Amino acid sequence: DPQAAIPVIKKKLVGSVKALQKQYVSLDTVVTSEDGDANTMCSALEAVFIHGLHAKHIRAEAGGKRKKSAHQKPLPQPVFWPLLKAVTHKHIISELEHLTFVNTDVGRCRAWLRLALNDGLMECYLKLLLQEQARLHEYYQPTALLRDAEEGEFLLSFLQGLTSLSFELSYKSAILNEWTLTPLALSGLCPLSELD
Amino acid sequence: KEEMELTLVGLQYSGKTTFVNVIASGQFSEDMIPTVGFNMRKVTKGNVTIKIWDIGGLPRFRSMWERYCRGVNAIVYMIDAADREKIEASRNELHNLLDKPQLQGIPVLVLGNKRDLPNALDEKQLIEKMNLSAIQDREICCYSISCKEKDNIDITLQWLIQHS
Ligand SMILES: Nc1nc2c(ncn2[C@@H]2O[C@H](COP(=O)(O)OP(=O)(O)OP(=O)(O)O)[C@@H](O)[C@H]2O)c(=O)[nH]1
Ligand SMILES: [Mg+2]
Repeated sequence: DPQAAIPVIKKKLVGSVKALQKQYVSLDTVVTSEDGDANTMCSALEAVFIHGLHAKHIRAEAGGKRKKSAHQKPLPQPVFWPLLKAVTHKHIISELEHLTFVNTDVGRCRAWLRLALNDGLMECYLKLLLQEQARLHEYYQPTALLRDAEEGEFLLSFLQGLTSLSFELSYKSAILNEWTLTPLALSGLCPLSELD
Repeated sequence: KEEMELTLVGLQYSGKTTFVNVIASGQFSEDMIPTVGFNMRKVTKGNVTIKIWDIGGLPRFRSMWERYCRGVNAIVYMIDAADREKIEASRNELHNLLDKPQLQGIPVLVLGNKRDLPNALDEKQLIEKMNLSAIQDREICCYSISCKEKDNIDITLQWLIQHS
């Protein structure tokens, strides 16, 4: 139960990257955010960071005066921005904090992830996050994917494979300011049931 | 800042002309003929007058879209939220449209119309299925609406008026 989502996350991670490797076998071509498998990959990587967060890190709202008259789809809004800042160079933090259209901590987390993929740095960041275990304790319950020693070894090995692709994902879209369903369902925070 | 222009684009049958008629007159109608070329109406809302260019969405009119989007205050991209078969084409035409340099920076409001239909996709499902997060060069937003039963027409208008 507290870890039921972990196999689901791992399958989507592996499956989406294998899909990307087979499609980008021209291999002189960049993966963009117009590619559905790249976005599925991003959703699975977001689910890694969402899984097992303490409830205090799940917001009812993302921020901004964005009208809630629509969005009759209310979704929880996980946020972990200071965890990411702790392992990031000030010049990346500064660029992320000054994005014209990204203006919520939700958006900054999701922008950070796509920027890290473009830079080829996801394994680098995870090694640091896994080295700063005390800070992880402040965001994650003991059953969380990121606090599971074995699954951490799986994830590092999976992330190493990402440098076989060249990413140019969009990390600056206003769309990043609020979550959608797929990362939340994959993480177990919302039911897989709700996907359709 | 009290006059503005919008262009409505998107695939045939998505509800663009219906949306214009509902904004201008409140008339919904179940029977419609596809728009040949373009349509236009001028509406006033408060102290804002809005000229709305309603372009045909059938394949042979889609080359018109880039031209009629040049210089406008905002672009409305209409989707039939209940027609999953058309999603691939609708997404392809959207990203193709927003690739054109002359349209750089123009705000875009994606509308998932026909929310009144059973198992219509909602705005968050459309955000994902349309790969909207690729669009990073402009203000961009996605609402679920229904021209038939008037859901979210209010805020749709309020969002567009913000760019007068
Ligand atoms: N159920 C439902 N049907 C709608 C809604 N809005 C429009 N329609 C129907 O969708 C059909 C197409 O409407 P149009 O407004 O002609 O679509 P269009 O986008 O203008 O099509 P083109 O002119 O070919 O680009 C019509 O039968 C409308 O009655 C809605 O909100 N709910
Ligand atoms: Mg029409």
